[PDB]
Amino acid sequence: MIQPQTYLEVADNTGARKIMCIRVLKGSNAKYATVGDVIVASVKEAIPRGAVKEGDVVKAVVVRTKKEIKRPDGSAIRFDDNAAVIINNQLEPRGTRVFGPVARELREKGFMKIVSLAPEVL
Amino acid sequence: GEEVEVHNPADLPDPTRIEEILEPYVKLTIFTPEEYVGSLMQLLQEKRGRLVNMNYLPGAQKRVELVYEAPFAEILYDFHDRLKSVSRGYASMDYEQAGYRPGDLVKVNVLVHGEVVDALTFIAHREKAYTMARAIVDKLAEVIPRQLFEVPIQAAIGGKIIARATVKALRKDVLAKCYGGDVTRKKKLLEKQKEGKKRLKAIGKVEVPQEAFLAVLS
Amino acid sequence: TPGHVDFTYEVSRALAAVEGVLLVVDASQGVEAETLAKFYMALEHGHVIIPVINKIDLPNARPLEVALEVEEVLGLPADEAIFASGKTGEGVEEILEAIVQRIPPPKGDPEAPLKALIFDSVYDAYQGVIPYLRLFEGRVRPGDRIRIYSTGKEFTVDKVGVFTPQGLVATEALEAGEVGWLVAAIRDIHDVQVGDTITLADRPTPSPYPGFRPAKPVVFAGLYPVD
RNA sequence: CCUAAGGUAGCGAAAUUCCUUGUCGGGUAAGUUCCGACCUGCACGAAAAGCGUAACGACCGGAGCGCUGUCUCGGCGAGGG
RNA sequence: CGAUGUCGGCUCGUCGCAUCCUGGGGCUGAAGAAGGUCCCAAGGGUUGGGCUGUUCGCCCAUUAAAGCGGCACGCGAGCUG
RNA sequence: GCUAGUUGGUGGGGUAAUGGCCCACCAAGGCGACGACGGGUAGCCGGUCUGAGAGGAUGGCCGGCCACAGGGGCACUGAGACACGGGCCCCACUCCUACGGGAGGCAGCAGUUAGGAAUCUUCCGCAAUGGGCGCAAGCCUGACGGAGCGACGCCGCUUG
RNA sequence: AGCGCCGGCCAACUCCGUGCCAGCAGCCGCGGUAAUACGGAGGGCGCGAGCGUUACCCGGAUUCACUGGGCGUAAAGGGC
RNA sequence: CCGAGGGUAGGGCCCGUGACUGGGGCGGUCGUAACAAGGUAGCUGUACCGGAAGGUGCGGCUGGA
RNA sequence: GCCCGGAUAGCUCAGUCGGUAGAGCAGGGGAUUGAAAAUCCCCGUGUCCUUGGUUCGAUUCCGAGUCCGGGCACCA
RNA sequence: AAAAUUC
Ligand SMILES: [Mg+2]
Ligand SMILES: [Mg+2]
Ligand SMILES: [Mg+2]
Ligand SMILES: [Mg+2]
Ligand SMILES: [Mg+2]
Ligand SMILES: [Mg+2]
Ligand SMILES: [Mg+2]
Ligand SMILES: [Mg+2]
Ligand SMILES: [Mg+2]
Ligand SMILES: [Mg+2]
Ligand SMILES: [Mg+2]
Ligand SMILES: [Mg+2]
Ligand SMILES: [Mg+2]
Ligand SMILES: [Mg+2]
Ligand SMILES: [Mg+2]
Ligand SMILES: [Mg+2]
Ligand SMILES: [Mg+2]
Ligand SMILES: [Mg+2]
Ligand SMILES: [Mg+2]
Ligand SMILES: [Mg+2]
Ligand SMILES: [Mg+2]
Ligand SMILES: [Mg+2]
Ligand SMILES: [Mg+2]
Ligand SMILES: [Mg+2]
Ligand SMILES: [Mg+2]
Ligand SMILES: [Mg+2]
Ligand SMILES: [Mg+2]
Ligand SMILES: [Mg+2]
Ligand SMILES: [Mg+2]
Ligand SMILES: [Mg+2]
Ligand SMILES: [Mg+2]
Ligand SMILES: [Mg+2]
Ligand SMILES: [Mg+2]
Ligand SMILES: [Mg+2]
Ligand SMILES: [Mg+2]
Ligand SMILES: [Mg+2]
Ligand SMILES: [Mg+2]
Ligand SMILES: [Mg+2]
Ligand SMILES: [Mg+2]
Ligand SMILES: [Mg+2]
Ligand SMILES: [Mg+2]
Ligand SMILES: [Mg+2]
Ligand SMILES: [Mg+2]
Ligand SMILES: [Mg+2]
Ligand SMILES: [Mg+2]
Ligand SMILES: [Mg+2]
Ligand SMILES: [Mg+2]
Ligand SMILES: [Mg+2]
Ligand SMILES: [Mg+2]
Ligand SMILES: [Mg+2]
Ligand SMILES: [Mg+2]
Ligand SMILES: [Mg+2]
Ligand SMILES: [Mg+2]
Ligand SMILES: [Mg+2]
Ligand SMILES: [Mg+2]
Ligand SMILES: [Mg+2]
Ligand SMILES: [Mg+2]
Ligand SMILES: [Mg+2]
Ligand SMILES: [Mg+2]
Ligand SMILES: [Mg+2]
Ligand SMILES: [Mg+2]
Ligand SMILES: [Mg+2]
Ligand SMILES: [Mg+2]
Ligand SMILES: [Mg+2]
Ligand SMILES: [Mg+2]
Ligand SMILES: [Mg+2]
Ligand SMILES: [Mg+2]
Ligand SMILES: [Mg+2]
Ligand SMILES: [Mg+2]
Ligand SMILES: [Mg+2]
Ligand SMILES: [Mg+2]
Ligand SMILES: [Mg+2]
Ligand SMILES: [Mg+2]
Ligand SMILES: [Mg+2]
Ligand SMILES: [Mg+2]
Ligand SMILES: [Mg+2]
Ligand SMILES: [Mg+2]
Ligand SMILES: [Mg+2]
Ligand SMILES: [Mg+2]
Ligand SMILES: [Mg+2]
Ligand SMILES: [Mg+2]
Ligand SMILES: [Mg+2]
Ligand SMILES: [Mg+2]
Ligand SMILES: [Mg+2]
Ligand SMILES: [Mg+2]
Ligand SMILES: [Mg+2]
Ligand SMILES: [Mg+2]
Ligand SMILES: [Mg+2]
Ligand SMILES: [Mg+2]
Ligand SMILES: [Mg+2]
Ligand SMILES: [Mg+2]
Ligand SMILES: [Mg+2]
Ligand SMILES: [Mg+2]
Ligand SMILES: [Mg+2]
Ligand SMILES: [Mg+2]
Ligand SMILES: [Mg+2]
Ligand SMILES: [Mg+2]
Ligand SMILES: [Mg+2]
Ligand SMILES: [Mg+2]
Ligand SMILES: [Mg+2]
Ligand SMILES: [Mg+2]
Ligand SMILES: [Mg+2]
Ligand SMILES: [Mg+2]
Ligand SMILES: [Mg+2]
Ligand SMILES: [Mg+2]
Ligand SMILES: [Mg+2]
Ligand SMILES: [Mg+2]
Ligand SMILES: [Mg+2]
Ligand SMILES: [Mg+2]
Ligand SMILES: [Mg+2]
Ligand SMILES: [Mg+2]
Ligand SMILES: [Mg+2]
Ligand SMILES: [Mg+2]
Ligand SMILES: [Mg+2]
Ligand SMILES: [Mg+2]
Ligand SMILES: [Mg+2]
Repeated sequence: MIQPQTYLEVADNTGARKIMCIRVLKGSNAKYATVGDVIVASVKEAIPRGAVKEGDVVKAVVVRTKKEIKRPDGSAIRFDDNAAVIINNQLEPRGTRVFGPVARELREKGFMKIVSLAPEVL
Repeated sequence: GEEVEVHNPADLPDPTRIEEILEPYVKLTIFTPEEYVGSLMQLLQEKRGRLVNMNYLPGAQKRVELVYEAPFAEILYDFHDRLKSVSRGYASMDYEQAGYRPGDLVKVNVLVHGEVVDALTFIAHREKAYTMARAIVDKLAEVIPRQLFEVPIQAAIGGKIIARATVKALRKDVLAKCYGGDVTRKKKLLEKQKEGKKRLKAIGKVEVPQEAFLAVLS
Repeated sequence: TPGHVDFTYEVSRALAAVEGVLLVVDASQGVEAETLAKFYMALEHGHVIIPVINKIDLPNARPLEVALEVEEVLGLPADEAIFASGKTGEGVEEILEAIVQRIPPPKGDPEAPLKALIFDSVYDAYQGVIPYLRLFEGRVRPGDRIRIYSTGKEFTVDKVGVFTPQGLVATEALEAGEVGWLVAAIRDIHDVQVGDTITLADRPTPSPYPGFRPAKPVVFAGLYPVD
């Protein structure tokens, strides 16, 4: 359940370490973003010589969340962090690896790029 | 003296010294059919050019042609979306051909607050230049974020003015706490503001950050 | 051919490089102005235009009437133009064979002094640049000089292809009649025009045909970045 | 021209700056506040002291971390009414 | 005037239409898609955050849209100060 | 100005073997303007260039020693390695994958690419010399013998 | 058969072009209408499958002086 | 146990940069300090003062009669 | 807005108490100087801010305006 | 024992 203010740990080699969510991109006034939803976010930590420098404002899709998400078959999955992956408008990663698992729900949501790049899609 | 350049027009030596100019007027051949010629020709009367003759190719009768010399700038703009939208998308042009011009060069300068802007400086026909000038300044107002004084926008060449733009300032505040209403207390706060909407003008250096994709692109 | 206008950058010059161009017309949309305008371009050169009438697979499509229209309108032999349909295995079947014959194959001595002009060029080559054209006359290959007509400036041969449709392929040298590609070190892109290629250095064809050549300033003026 | 003589050092949009969110810089995704600068000081300035100053302060500004029912946005539960 | 408690906020609204959006229209210098202008229309909806006591405004990120007035410039025996 | 395994002791551990090489206790020592400690740079010699000489400068080819084998760490086998073309693990990167998982290591000879002002043939042969295994026959040997390209250096010859 | 040079250092000189322009340059310095110094030509010197340039090392540099220098006034005696 | 390494925190040195701000070198305004007793002999350590060179005090030197 | 004061030579300024107006610097002609200053000699020059009124007559006195300068614009 | 600047 990511909302504006939420720092989420970024899981691709774009060169972002942590980003803060500044809007959840889902209508006139969506309250929360979750797995496979897209935010706008400010960049709070950049390893030196990235492409995303600090204070940049990026779009990113939520890949992992601390708040368990429920699935049609009445199972659930929560992760131990909230993670994101920085994309561009075309909705595709500027990264070239993704780190950690990602949630199956990214798949129907068309983020197929991300899903293959993953180490495990739980 | 004679002088060759420069590609980006603003620089060119002052009308104090300047008795010659060149618009590398080409003349082009357009095949067209039938008559789109009436429409077309007049179009090539605005972007002024020069007829030699040319010929009807045989039919399709709507077969036909026209060889015209027009200055490079006028040609370009005037021509493509128009060129067809005029003729209904048939017809065509090729300009190879690079002649030169003795005609008129007039370039107008665009000034914001009087702080002449170099980037917006533009180059056109004396009649067209005269025509464009209104659009530039007027198209300007949406552009320039507000600074504390009535803010001149004007467009002009060599010391006479083709255009005007004025930008409102108005950094009003002050009366917003008077309520009793001596007429004269109301005035006192605007005697300090009238000095302030002046002092700030004489030391005012003003700026516009990008958004020039907007003002003087068009 | 660059599809679209394109302003004639790839529509004509490269028009030079064909033997026959195949004219493709829908039989659903009809015949459009790009369709006709390109014709006289191509009609302009002198070539074998083999017409087509197309889509026919689409049900509603009006096929015969198109040939009819091009008929008076475009002036092509009504009978001569073929029919296929692309989505279908279609009128295709005769397409290649028809082409060869309607199309006379190329001619020039290929060991004769180099006079090579190529329709077009490879993109980027941030690393290195490649070229296409036909060395209609002559041949050039590795251990070569190249000299390209207007000022020079004289670039040696790294290789030539020739790139099989899979991609850009080998060859010892590029030879006459044959249409391929050549290298290398050009890098400048301003001097080059389609009808100017050189040349080994040590002999020069006396005159370029040509298809040339590029233009003087300025368009543009700044392409200044924001932010 | 004038005065008894015309504000020096240092400081300066300041617990003084009116015009005012002056201008430039810093921080922020965004900064009328804060910090650094400039000096057009409406109307600082030298024991009604001037410019600094380590330590101190339930003083008064600005920022960040940590953590939180302050808040999204509220819910349940205990006792006294 | 033997007393009718002030700006702004919060909370709760309700109403006008001179409509911001959404719905129906005519004209267009309406090809289409997008606009512009006037007409009908008040059913519903009209976001989060930076600065400032602010209302206002500027600015960020979005939005179908980020309407404008009235109700003692609504509302302090409802709160805040 | 530097030092707590730091400097010496003892008794162990370990190795082919001496030693704080490592561990426990014991003592308070060890080093430094004759430049410790930190920082910069560098593979070292035989040699080589210059110079009357002293000196200066340099370490390419070759020969000797050292060190490294994508960046790190670890040991196993073994006379010998903590092993370039053996093994294990982490990191970067490349490839395969049925997504569960896997394979990789040219600073060997050719060669590709990048970087650069600039730098060679995906040649030929085991005929020699040398190496390994084998009773031998032989087999392996991009060491090596030669060829190729470049005026890159020296030397020799031509254009009468 | 080519390449460097032809004011001085440094071996090799005349005409024409240019007029502080164009250009040359290691250093002196050349060029502002008779230029052996710029550009060309004739002529000449050097070296020759080469001849020049750049970069770097030693040399000239007894200019870190051990061989082999200095400090009254040139840089240099410490205020005692 | 150790352990490549990853992570947390606090320091140290270096490089790049920055609104602004010193001075420094190379190509009109104000004066005229030095070079002749340079028109007040100069220089000098120091202090204070002054648009600017500089003036003045205290003491020193001759590299001044 | 109200209150006082101002406006005179190119710049900066005196001044009448109603008749023809001054200074200082700039400017100019001369001199001195090899020359440029400094110095010396000689020289101007004004619609005394605009409008109207008083007056034989107005820079002067009277009324209004424009502009400039100083002060006030408070209790909410 | 020199009032007087500059090219
Ligand atoms: Mg945080
Ligand atoms: Mg991660
Ligand atoms: Mg930052
Ligand atoms: Mg920032
Ligand atoms: Mg009121
Ligand atoms: Mg296409
Ligand atoms: Mg169509
Ligand atoms: Mg004062
Ligand atoms: Mg001061
Ligand atoms: Mg200030
Ligand atoms: Mg401020
Ligand atoms: Mg602001
Ligand atoms: Mg401020
Ligand atoms: Mg700011
Ligand atoms: Mg800022
Ligand atoms: Mg910033
Ligand atoms: Mg910013
Ligand atoms: Mg605040
Ligand atoms: Mg400050
Ligand atoms: Mg003050
Ligand atoms: Mg005070
Ligand atoms: Mg006092
Ligand atoms: Mg203080
Ligand atoms: Mg102190
Ligand atoms: Mg303090
Ligand atoms: Mg206290
Ligand atoms: Mg609560
Ligand atoms: Mg409760
Ligand atoms: Mg209870
Ligand atoms: Mg009352
Ligand atoms: Mg009463
Ligand atoms: Mg009562
Ligand atoms: Mg009451
Ligand atoms: Mg508020
Ligand atoms: Mg209505
Ligand atoms: Mg409307
Ligand atoms: Mg409408
Ligand atoms: Mg409508
Ligand atoms: Mg349209
Ligand atoms: Mg429409
Ligand atoms: Mg409604
Ligand atoms: Mg409403
Ligand atoms: Mg808002
Ligand atoms: Mg904040
Ligand atoms: Mg405001
Ligand atoms: Mg809409
Ligand atoms: Mg309301
Ligand atoms: Mg009330
Ligand atoms: Mg009211
Ligand atoms: Mg109220
Ligand atoms: Mg109350
Ligand atoms: Mg209240
Ligand atoms: Mg009440
Ligand atoms: Mg209060
Ligand atoms: Mg209180
Ligand atoms: Mg111990
Ligand atoms: Mg002890
Ligand atoms: Mg020793
Ligand atoms: Mg090394
Ligand atoms: Mg070397
Ligand atoms: Mg060796
Ligand atoms: Mg290794
Ligand atoms: Mg390894
Ligand atoms: Mg290693
Ligand atoms: Mg063994
Ligand atoms: Mg080893
Ligand atoms: Mg190994
Ligand atoms: Mg290997
Ligand atoms: Mg190799
Ligand atoms: Mg190689
Ligand atoms: Mg390469
Ligand atoms: Mg290269
Ligand atoms: Mg070799
Ligand atoms: Mg052998
Ligand atoms: Mg053998
Ligand atoms: Mg040879
Ligand atoms: Mg020579
Ligand atoms: Mg000689
Ligand atoms: Mg020469
Ligand atoms: Mg001559
Ligand atoms: Mg010479
Ligand atoms: Mg000569
Ligand atoms: Mg030889
Ligand atoms: Mg030397
Ligand atoms: Mg000698
Ligand atoms: Mg020596
Ligand atoms: Mg010697
Ligand atoms: Mg020396
Ligand atoms: Mg000696
Ligand atoms: Mg000496
Ligand atoms: Mg002595
Ligand atoms: Mg001393
Ligand atoms: Mg001393
Ligand atoms: Mg460790
Ligand atoms: Mg560690
Ligand atoms: Mg690790
Ligand atoms: Mg700096
Ligand atoms: Mg710094
Ligand atoms: Mg003097
Ligand atoms: Mg003196
Ligand atoms: Mg003197
Ligand atoms: Mg004097
Ligand atoms: Mg003194
Ligand atoms: Mg002064
Ligand atoms: Mg004095
Ligand atoms: Mg004295
Ligand atoms: Mg005056
Ligand atoms: Mg005079
Ligand atoms: Mg005179
Ligand atoms: Mg003379
Ligand atoms: Mg009068
Ligand atoms: Mg009172
Ligand atoms: Mg009040
Ligand atoms: Mg004198
Ligand atoms: Mg002078
Ligand atoms: Mg003199």
